[PDB]
Amino acid sequence: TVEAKNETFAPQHPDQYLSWKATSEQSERVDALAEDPRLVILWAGYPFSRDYNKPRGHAFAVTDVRETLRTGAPKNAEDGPLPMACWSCKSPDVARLIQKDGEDGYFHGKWARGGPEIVNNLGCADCHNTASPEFAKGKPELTLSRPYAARAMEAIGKPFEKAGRFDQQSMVCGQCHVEYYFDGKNKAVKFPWDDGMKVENMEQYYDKIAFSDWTNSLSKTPMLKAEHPEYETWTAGIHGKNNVTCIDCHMPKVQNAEGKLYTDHKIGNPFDNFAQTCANCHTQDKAALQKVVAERKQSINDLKIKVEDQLVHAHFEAKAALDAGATEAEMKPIQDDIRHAQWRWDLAIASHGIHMHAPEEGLRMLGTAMDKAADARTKLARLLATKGITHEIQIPDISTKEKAQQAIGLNMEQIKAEKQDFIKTVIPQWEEQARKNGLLS
Amino acid sequence: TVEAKNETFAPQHPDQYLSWKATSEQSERVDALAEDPRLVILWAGYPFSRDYNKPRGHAFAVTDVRETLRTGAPKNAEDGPLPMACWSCKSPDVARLIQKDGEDGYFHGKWARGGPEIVNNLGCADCHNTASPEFAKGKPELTLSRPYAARAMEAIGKPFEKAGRFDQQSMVCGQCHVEYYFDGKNKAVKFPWDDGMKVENMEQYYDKIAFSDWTNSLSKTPMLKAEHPEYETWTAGIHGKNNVTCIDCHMPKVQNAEGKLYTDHKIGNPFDNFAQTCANCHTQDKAALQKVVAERKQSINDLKIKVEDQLVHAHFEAKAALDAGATEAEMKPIQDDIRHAQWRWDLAIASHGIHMHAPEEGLRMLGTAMDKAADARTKLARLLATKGITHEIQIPDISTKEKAQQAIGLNMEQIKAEKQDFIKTVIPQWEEQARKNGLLS
Ligand code: HEC
Ligand code: HEC
Ligand code: HEC
Ligand code: HEC
Ligand code: HEC
Ligand code: HEC
Ligand code: HEC
Ligand code: HEC
Ligand code: HEC
Ligand code: HEC
Ligand SMILES: [Ca+2]
Ligand SMILES: [Ca+2]
Ligand SMILES: [Ca+2]
Ligand SMILES: [Ca+2]
Repeated sequence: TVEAKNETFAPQHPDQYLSWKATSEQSERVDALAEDPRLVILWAGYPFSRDYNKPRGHAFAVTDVRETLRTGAPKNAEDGPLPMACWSCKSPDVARLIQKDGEDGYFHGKWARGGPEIVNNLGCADCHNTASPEFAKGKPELTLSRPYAARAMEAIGKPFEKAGRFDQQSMVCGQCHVEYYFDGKNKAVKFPWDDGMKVENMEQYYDKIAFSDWTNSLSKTPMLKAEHPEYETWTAGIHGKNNVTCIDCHMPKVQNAEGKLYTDHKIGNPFDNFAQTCANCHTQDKAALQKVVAERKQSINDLKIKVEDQLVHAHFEAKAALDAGATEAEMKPIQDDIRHAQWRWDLAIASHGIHMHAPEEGLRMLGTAMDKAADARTKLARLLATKGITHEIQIPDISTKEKAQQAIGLNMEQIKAEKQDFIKTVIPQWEEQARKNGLLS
Repeated sequence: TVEAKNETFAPQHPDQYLSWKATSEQSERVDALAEDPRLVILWAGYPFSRDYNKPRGHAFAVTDVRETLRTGAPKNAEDGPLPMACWSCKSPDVARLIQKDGEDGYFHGKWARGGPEIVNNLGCADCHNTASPEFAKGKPELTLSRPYAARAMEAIGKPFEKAGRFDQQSMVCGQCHVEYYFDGKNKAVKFPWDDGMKVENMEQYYDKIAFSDWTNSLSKTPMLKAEHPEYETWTAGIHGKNNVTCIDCHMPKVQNAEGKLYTDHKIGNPFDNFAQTCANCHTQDKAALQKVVAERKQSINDLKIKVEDQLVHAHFEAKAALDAGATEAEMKPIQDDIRHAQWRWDLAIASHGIHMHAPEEGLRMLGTAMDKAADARTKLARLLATKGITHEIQIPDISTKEKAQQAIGLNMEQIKAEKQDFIKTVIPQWEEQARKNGLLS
């Protein structure tokens, strides 16, 4: 009953379909590791040290999860580093499978298993109850197609079905644009929102279940990874406090050539249509508003670099303490500090929109990260001294992405060669197979 | 021609006179050192470690400068810790003396010397050209009565006489509500704005002229003291960027009983008259806006305390290094870091309005302070280890103002008794001479 094949809806909804399809124009894929090699050190031991780009259009979600080095080059349906859950926020086929196989059945196994099943571009079924008679009549019928997201919204005291129109608008974005972790042996997507959506709430939450994402290979710290917390941070910011929704800025109401109103489905930079976005509410002109947002982006970027420099030193200083023979008991309180410092930093800046959505909250977060980075490095200086080291720990050359990846032991030549062979030969097999099974066009 | 006796104007300007006089109702004097005993440590060796209160009504400026422990108990016109310049932002008799004796004449000598001269409350001649025939007709004729403030406004490319009416309104407050230092032999008020008003600009400015306000007596760091930077920080925040003036919030247009509109001169908390302040521009209700401002206040306070705890440790750790025989050369880079860390912290939170005027900027500044505090403490830990110390440095009990003051070697019982006697006996003498000279009554 869930229709994952988006083009089904084109004749009935040409304004929404044509604009939805146009996210393919947002095609630039910017390498964030090249731009910030410190990230390779911070994420040492984790797939994000291999490959991390800025987001681009929705049209590319499927392509990009296939192509990222993070997903590797599985040789069969039970192989590869990552689980089925990596599909969850990329395609309406996820909705299709959850309905067919149930949530547990969908999450079981490896990402590689979903390859010939998850094939349509993030689309209509992700956000709309397309099976409602009202939808054909041109009403939105917004829904949460993801039960893990429905459960999260209830956990914050905001059940979707009791929510008004405007809260529901941001909630559909909130199915994917959130911080999450993989829960249980089968790695189900969960939002860590049980105690609240603030960095302090989530930190306490993860510590109480003793969860870690990975162990940093330099410091041996049990780490937490933050991912794109737009919902949580937008909530904290002044626009969210005034229930200015994701849609007010990213999906403005515009007019077709016949003067009819519709929701613009080309989801991108709100500044690209200032006249229909900020200008609905603000008297300031485009240049003046761009200048403010740019200033905040710079303030955040300057402070973020300072925190990351502290963390790079902390990881290498912990590596030096290990190399001088520090025991697990000696390392533990240091590693607790590093875990908390990096959690705070990563949640502060994992969203590329933080300087717009809640710049004051990103700044505050970075400040609390810096407090724990200070504690870690002071403990480490004292620990190193007990092992007879009283000099500054020198860092290897991390001036480019390539040097940093080399420095942490990654064989990037082999990694990329394996991935490129996977892209060359497996993806077409997946698509050929999906077409044979009627899942794709 | 400056008229420092404010009551002169009462019959011509009864609406402004009566509301100006009403700041006397804002009478609560809150002890900031009691609320945060860490301050006593950070300002060790400076008058601020003795006595520091939150501000109250303008009506109390002359009495508070007289009554603070900071000015002490001078025995004659050439005694006491502080110079004439401490009167500068308290009273229209400053304008009177500047015009009579010239600026250089005014600044010469000790605070004690101006006692029998600076006797009228902060008032009309501080902000108005009262000599103008237009003033008796009811036109404001705003003026800068302080030449150093006029110089500072020119330095930021905003000469007062070329400014529009609305720029001029906030400049009048920016005669006093600024960061300043004492320049040269005679200790003249100067605002450090030559290179701009950002924390980074002022930090570089003071470093280039190798200025310090005092040497912290625990760490022997040459320190910089920040004071109430409202003008600078208001300029950095979104309200300033939008030319919302100090007056828009703090001196709203109100109607008298006969329904005549005038500027309310009872300068206080804008939330006391929300209907004529925020509500002129905002649709949100009073409780909602209060909740937002309180939330930023707590955010800043939380982070401020983290930074302060780091600085308290740094000052004591530096004391331990010194006791362990650290050389001047060994201490120097640490002292640079402490000096910078505390400057950034002090400028961030020296203004009690920062959480309202520019919360993102106060937060940003505190993060940059934390970066330097961390550097200081890491270098300290290494230095201490070279002297055979590898344990954490224990801190004295500083859980109260009294304990903190005892710990830095203040004899508060004696300091307070000398002040009480100064207050009971010298101030009536000053007032007697002023009245005899027709300066007071
Ligand atoms: C609960 C939602 C969610 C899940 C689970 C999720 N993602 Fe994403 N992903 C997003 C969102 C939202 C973006 C765009 C925002 C951003 O990248 O900052 C994104 C972007 C991406 C991108 C493009 C940017 C980049 O990093 O190169 C890739 C590739 C990606 N995800 C792969 C994965 C992989 C691999 C996993 C499993 C570890 C995963 N995703 C799990 C929501 C999710
Ligand atoms: C990323 C989530 C998402 C995607 C995917 C999505 N929509 Fe929408 N859609 C929305 C939101 C949000 C609205 C605005 C609802 C409102 O006004 O309250 C909307 C509005 C609509 C409406 C109501 C008419 C209008 O324009 O206001 C229709 C019909 C529609 N979309 C069709 C489609 C079609 C066809 C597709 C597949 C090409 C699609 N949607 C994919 C989120 C989405
Ligand atoms: C089904 C999960 C999902 C849904 C729901 C979702 N997003 Fe996304 N979004 C993604 C992923 C994944 C990417 C990154 C795509 C890539 O890089 O290939 C992305 C990218 C973006 C970007 C970056 C676009 C660009 O060109 O750089 C923006 C902005 C965005 N989404 C906004 C929204 C808004 C607003 C909503 C709510 C109407 C929403 N998203 C709903 C998953 C989702
Ligand atoms: C008040 C207007 C506004 C609101 C509401 C809003 N956004 Fe944004 N968002 C922006 C602007 C503007 C940018 C780009 C900032 C820039 O140009 O530097 C941005 C950036 C982003 C990005 C980073 C993509 C990129 O690479 O630029 C994502 C993802 C995103 N928004 C998603 C969301 C989500 C999801 C919501 C709702 C939870 C939301 N936005 C609500 C205005 C808004
Ligand atoms: C649906 C109405 C609406 C939209 C659209 C809108 N804004 Fe706002 N904006 C507000 C409201 C409400 C406030 C809070 C201040 C107030 O009470 O007026 C605000 C506050 C702000 C502030 C001050 C707080 C902060 O975050 O620094 C900035 C800057 C700003 N907006 C920029 C933008 C930009 C840029 C856009 C376009 C990407 C935009 N706004 C679009 C309504 C809107
Ligand atoms: C450039 C103007 C200016 C200068 C010069 C100045 N002050 Fe002030 N003073 C202010 C302002 C504005 C306030 C209220 C704001 C605040 O305290 O944060 C204030 C408040 C005070 C208070 C009441 C609050 C407190 O700290 O207990 C005292 C006492 C005081 N000043 C004493 C002094 C002393 C002593 C000097 C000489 C070292 C001095 N002032 C120099 C502007 C100035
Ligand atoms: C802290 C600075 C300051 C103080 C002290 C001060 N004024 Fe004012 N005054 C202002 C400002 C600002 C305005 C508004 C000017 C405008 O509207 O542009 C104003 C306006 C006025 C006006 C014009 C009419 C009106 O109500 O707007 C008169 C007359 C006046 N004040 C009289 C006085 C009197 C009399 C005193 C002494 C009892 C005094 N002021 C003290 C700053 C001050
Ligand atoms: C002549 C110097 C001077 C001028 C001009 C001046 N201030 Fe003040 N202000 C002070 C001092 C000193 C205090 C602290 C008084 C005390 O605590 O005894 C103070 C206190 C205040 C307070 C705290 C009131 C309270 O009850 O806590 C506010 C608000 C304030 N000033 C605002 C303004 C505004 C707005 C203007 C411009 C109209 C400004 N002032 C003009 C020196 C000045
Ligand atoms: C957009 C409104 C607005 C503007 C503009 C404004 N203020 Fe404020 N200011 C406030 C509010 C509201 C508070 C009290 C915050 C609170 O209650 O927590 C405050 C606090 C203060 C305080 C601290 C007083 C105290 O009681 O602790 C001072 C001093 C002050 N303002 C002076 C100024 C000066 C000088 C200017 C111009 C450079 C200015 N303000 C501009 C609204 C404003
Ligand atoms: C002269 C008109 C005016 C006055 C009076 C005014 N504001 Fe604002 N306020 C603005 C403007 C303009 C913005 C920028 C957002 C926008 O474009 O609307 C803003 C933004 C804000 C913001 C969002 C920035 C932030 O800090 O997140 C808050 C909060 C706010 N105002 C609170 C208040 C409070 C509280 C008062 C009363 C003490 C107040 N303003 C009085 C015009 C005004
Ligand atoms: Ca992007
Ligand atoms: Ca996570
Ligand atoms: Ca006060
Ligand atoms: Ca100063």
